[PDB]
Amino acid sequence: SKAVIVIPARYGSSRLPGKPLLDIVGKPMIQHVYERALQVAGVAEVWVATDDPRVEQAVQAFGGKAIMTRNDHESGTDRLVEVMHKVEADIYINLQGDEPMIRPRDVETLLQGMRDDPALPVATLCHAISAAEAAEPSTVKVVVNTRQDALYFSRSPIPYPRNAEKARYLKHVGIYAYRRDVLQNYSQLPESMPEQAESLEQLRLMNAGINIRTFEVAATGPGVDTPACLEKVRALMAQEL
Amino acid sequence: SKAVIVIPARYGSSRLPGKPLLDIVGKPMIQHVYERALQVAGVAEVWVATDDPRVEQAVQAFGGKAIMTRNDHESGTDRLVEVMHKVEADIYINLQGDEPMIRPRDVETLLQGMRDDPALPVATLCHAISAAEAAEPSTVKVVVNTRQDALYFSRSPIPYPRNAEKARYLKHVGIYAYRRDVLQNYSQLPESMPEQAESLEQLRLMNAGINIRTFEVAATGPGVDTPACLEKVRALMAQELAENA
Repeated sequence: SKAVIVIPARYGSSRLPGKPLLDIVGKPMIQHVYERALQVAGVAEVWVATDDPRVEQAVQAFGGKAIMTRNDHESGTDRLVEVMHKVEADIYINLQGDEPMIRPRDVETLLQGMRDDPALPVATLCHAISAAEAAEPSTVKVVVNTRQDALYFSRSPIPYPRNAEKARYLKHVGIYAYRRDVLQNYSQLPESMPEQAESLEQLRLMNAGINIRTFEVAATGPGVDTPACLEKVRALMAQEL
Repeated sequence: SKAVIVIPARYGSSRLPGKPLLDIVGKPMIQHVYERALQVAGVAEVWVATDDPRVEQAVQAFGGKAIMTRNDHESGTDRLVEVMHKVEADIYINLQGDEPMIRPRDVETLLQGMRDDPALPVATLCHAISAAEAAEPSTVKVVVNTRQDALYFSRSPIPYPRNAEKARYLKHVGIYAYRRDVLQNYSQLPESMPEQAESLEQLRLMNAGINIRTFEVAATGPGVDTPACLEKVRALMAQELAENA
């Protein structure tokens, strides 16, 4: 069972052009993610999938592996499908190129889950959050069953707190592990009404009846999407030394 | 495949004491439901499950079948489990005793769905609603996949309207069809956190991985809960008797 980690690292960003190359305590952001990905046990290869020559050269400069992909992909999932054709593996793990504080252990929990159940098509992560945090539309909530399979993902606070003291909330952490057959069939899946309304791509999988198991980990570090988050992560990564 | 319809009809209610016995065009409410249930093709028997002798009596008075059940039942599904041990059937349909305007054709749609797929454990109904109606926590929303299987039921508006013009809402209609084996194994299922938080019994089934297929029908008639809507039903039911003359 061969697993590979793919890190989508597009150059562009509306608030932070050249995001993967931003310096964080002496190294470009993409290098931090790449180095942590290399510490994950059970992975055969780690690839940075980018759309810009500048990111590709930067990755090669530090000794990493990069693969050029199309600039017209709107989702990191479609970018992963392009890579699956070139890089053969049984399990593909998709890590965000803008989460330099990723814990290697969390990715191993995800991979273990896929290996423990060969019938599992997709796996992802989640962590507990307060009711106050669950009220925010920018935080994606997930509700799961006894086997930890996701019932639904939403920007609405679910479960609804009719009996507030009984509600427990989970935030979805956007890291995914996919079995190869899922990616081979991906392009044939139609967009779903819930996907379009919520603006959540993972709902395309659920619309088709593809199971997504969600493993719980401890609260994770923030991603870097705004210049404000960038300063926060820099300060956090600095004291972590 | 024998199917039976069970109508839970408990007397005691806070804002409407003796609700199933209320008069609508000269008949108790429970009688209107019973009479519509009899019009459903493919159903072998129709029963009223109650915990009160006044209701049992009222039912027998018009010639319907009543079965006394325990009053200590926490959930309406637990009441159906007790009936299941005594009344044999392959498929049990649970109709609400307070929706006199139920359309027989909708129950037939539900029954046909169960017969067309032998592996389906539970089926229920839903109809389209506007975004404004979906905002009320007293209305239960459901989101479904391509096979019409329910993904989740919630008092929260789902799907969340991030791109508002693309959202389409479905209201859950509380009529269920259960395969016998689901009811036999029901009492062993533990209550789930989403069920307790939302106060939605159907989430207990979803917690255990039991599939619930949800069939879409046209907007239903106003169920009787409040006296402002009771007069709407009285007027609507009366306008219906004059229309079918």
